[PDB]
Amino acid sequence: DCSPGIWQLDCTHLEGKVILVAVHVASGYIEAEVIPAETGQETAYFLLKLAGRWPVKTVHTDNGSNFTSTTVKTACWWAGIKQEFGIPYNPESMNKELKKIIGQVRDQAEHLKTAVQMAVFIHNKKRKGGGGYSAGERIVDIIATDIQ
Amino acid sequence: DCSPGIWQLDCTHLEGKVILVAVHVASGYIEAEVIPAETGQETAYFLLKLAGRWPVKTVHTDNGSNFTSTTVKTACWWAGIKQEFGIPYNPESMNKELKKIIGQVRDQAEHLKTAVQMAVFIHNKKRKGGGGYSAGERIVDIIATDIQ
Ligand SMILES: Cc1nc2ccc(Br)cc2c(-c2ccc(Cl)cc2)c1[C@H](OC(C)(C)C)C(=O)O
Ligand SMILES: Cc1nc2ccc(Br)cc2c(-c2ccc(Cl)cc2)c1[C@H](OC(C)(C)C)C(=O)O
Ligand SMILES: [As]
Ligand SMILES: [As]
Ligand SMILES: [As]
Ligand SMILES: [As]
Repeated sequence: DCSPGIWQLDCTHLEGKVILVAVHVASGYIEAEVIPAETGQETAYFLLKLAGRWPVKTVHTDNGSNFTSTTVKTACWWAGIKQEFGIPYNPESMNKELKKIIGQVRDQAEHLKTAVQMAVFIHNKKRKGGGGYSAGERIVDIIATDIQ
Repeated sequence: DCSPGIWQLDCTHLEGKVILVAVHVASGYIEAEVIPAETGQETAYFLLKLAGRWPVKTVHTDNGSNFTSTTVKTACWWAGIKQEFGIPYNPESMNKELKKIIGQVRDQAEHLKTAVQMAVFIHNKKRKGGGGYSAGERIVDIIATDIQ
């Protein structure tokens, strides 16, 4: 479906903590991290990290206020990210599933942050089996083809 | 050169802090993070995170003691990682370069951790221009081909 440089980024809450989830919209691949607080600095830093790893051209969010601080706009400026406008908003979600996966592994770990990376791993390696690729395989296929 | 599932993982120090650098040996692509201390818990957690994102089968290090705690061995156990034995050790380095890149951007950021992600970004997007791919492009080409 979508252009290969579009990501969605949102926060969810669990155990009084904050989880920042990035989804590569064309593949369903996710990167996620437990942040100590839902702040502009945390998002800017996560954006730098994400952009260093994948070719990130536009990012969408379901809370536009998330991207208004100069701190975040400076990270996008530096990394060359645009904020996406082609996905409008209805008053996905691969955020519910990652909440279901976390509950399922929650007791395998003391910290939520560990349970989260467990769930990311399971999500990205899960064979979405129809011709049955995982999201980890799909992102790589999509970005590689878009190069070659 | 190398199998597409081999990574090298090491720590370096800067500004009294610790930087954990993972290199995808076949492509030169790096992921790096500033950790508060050089501990088994930090490495296990980083391993979970790395394995959720790329198909990681073996990891090498230049300090074998790094991987001896049960904490780390449990992360590899869970993620299905083997510790690599096919790269022997002479009594790379893409660790020096990332130290050169950091110095070059150091004043663009208050925190070292920010400067580090800046340097990762520059390193991975740098056109190694001979037929002139970047490490970010090469990793994706290598893993995709190894699927298809
Ligand atoms: C705090 C912790 N302590 C441990 C102590 C001994 C052992 Br054996 C494993 C862990 C693990 C542990 C748990 C699961 C896996 Cl797969 C690997 C290590 C954790 C996990 O935290 C990290 C990964 C940050 C170290 C956790 O959240 O429970
Ligand atoms: C602490 C900090 N405060 C800021 C305050 C205002 C503005 Br405008 C930018 C920053 C940036 C800043 C610097 C560079 C870029 Cl590219 C984006 C934001 C940082 C950087 O830290 C992060 C990314 C964690 C917020 C830094 O280390 O200096
Ligand atoms: As958020
Ligand atoms: As932006
Ligand atoms: As280390
Ligand atoms: As291991």
